[PDB]
Amino acid sequence: EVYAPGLDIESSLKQLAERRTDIFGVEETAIGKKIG
Amino acid sequence: QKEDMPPEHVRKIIRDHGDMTNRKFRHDKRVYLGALKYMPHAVLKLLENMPMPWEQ
Amino acid sequence: SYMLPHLHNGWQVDQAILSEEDRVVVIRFGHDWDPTCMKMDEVLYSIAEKVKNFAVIYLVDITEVPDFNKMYELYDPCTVMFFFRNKHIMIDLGTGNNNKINWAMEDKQEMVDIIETVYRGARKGRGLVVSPKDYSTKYRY
Amino acid sequence: TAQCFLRVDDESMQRFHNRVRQILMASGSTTFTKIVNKWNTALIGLMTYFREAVV
Amino acid sequence: KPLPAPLDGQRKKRGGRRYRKMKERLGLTEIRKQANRMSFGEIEEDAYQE
Amino acid sequence: FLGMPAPLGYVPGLGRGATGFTTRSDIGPAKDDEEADAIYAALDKRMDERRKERREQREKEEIEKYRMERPKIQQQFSDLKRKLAEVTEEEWLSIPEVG
RNA sequence: AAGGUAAGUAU
Repeated sequence: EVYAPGLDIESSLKQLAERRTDIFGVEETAIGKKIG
Repeated sequence: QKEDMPPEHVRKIIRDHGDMTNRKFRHDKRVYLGALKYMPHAVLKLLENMPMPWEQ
Repeated sequence: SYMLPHLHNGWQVDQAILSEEDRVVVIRFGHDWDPTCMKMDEVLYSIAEKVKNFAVIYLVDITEVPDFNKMYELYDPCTVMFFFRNKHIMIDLGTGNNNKINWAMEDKQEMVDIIETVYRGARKGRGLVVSPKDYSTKYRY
Repeated sequence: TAQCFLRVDDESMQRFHNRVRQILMASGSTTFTKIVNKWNTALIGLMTYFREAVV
Repeated sequence: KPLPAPLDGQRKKRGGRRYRKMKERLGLTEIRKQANRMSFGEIEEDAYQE
Repeated sequence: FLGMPAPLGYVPGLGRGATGFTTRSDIGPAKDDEEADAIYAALDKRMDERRKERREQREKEEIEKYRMERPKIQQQFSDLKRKLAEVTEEEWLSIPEVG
């Protein structure tokens, strides 16, 4: 299929959550904050 | 503590680094560039310290 | 939700673009966490199902692959480079930089028309091609 | 015995301006002749409706 | 249902009578009768007759 | 070719054979140097530290005030994701793939 | 400031 497998989707979502801390992580530090 | 220095060595330095188009002051690299970040600030001083008419 | 394939390594994107045949490789540079880039990724996902026959979308992260940031001057969000047929195409749409689309398309149909025009131009062999819709104005009024 | 001073209604003027906005909106790929003819029709309609109020 | 790939148009290899029959059945014969030519001089209709 | 390792020892920019897209000058960048960069960064940090504390405190207070009015997206269903794991393994296993 | 690089072809 065109879309990536489930593992790749999970990794991408985890990376997005780790980077964008506005709606993920313990605290909302910044949009591009490495650590929330 | 640090003190002042005679203007002769400053004149020697500026004469040596008169133009950067040659291979003279090319080694400066980042060190040279660093100062450039604060180039406009000095201009402010040169527009604030400029002499009044009485200041010959 | 950004489920399109993404280049984990920079060299992987290079060989992925190289491994193309009669298809257009839309490499979308940027970051998924950006909101405008998120909108662009959503638009690309919407397009992907309809034009998967000849248009393949393959995202990449600037932080993950910074070696290509200076290659094509990647210093804006939402940038898109239609690197097709191993040749960086010249897509002109009434903009100063006629080789980079660095903002999310307002409508999906416009992007589909653009990508099919790019495919036609690439197949014809020309390295440059114009857009039916000029983007010099945003039609704000 | 009495004089009637008349003017285009605010609702009518707003509707005409919205029509002009709609005409200018569908200008992404429409022909120039189509756009100018739409303007001609709109202006002619407004004038033929209330020339006195337009003046 | 992916959209078809817009391949470059290929003309008919050999124009056949059956192909001509389809051309006779479907085509722009009636449209060609209506001439779109416009005289350089002004027409009797108004500016926005439409 | 997603999921493949990148063979090292080759420059991706040069191996692909690309041309420098010089869009416009002064738009791209185009040890003693390291020590100078560190010194200049330290000077910049010293200059910036004149107002850092009060600005950070005010920003934190404003963010805390904003959170009360509207929290993060995952906050509106924190209870749901807490109770999400209560579903049996065989439940999501037989999820209808059809739509 | 700009919104004004034709592409192609081997050197």
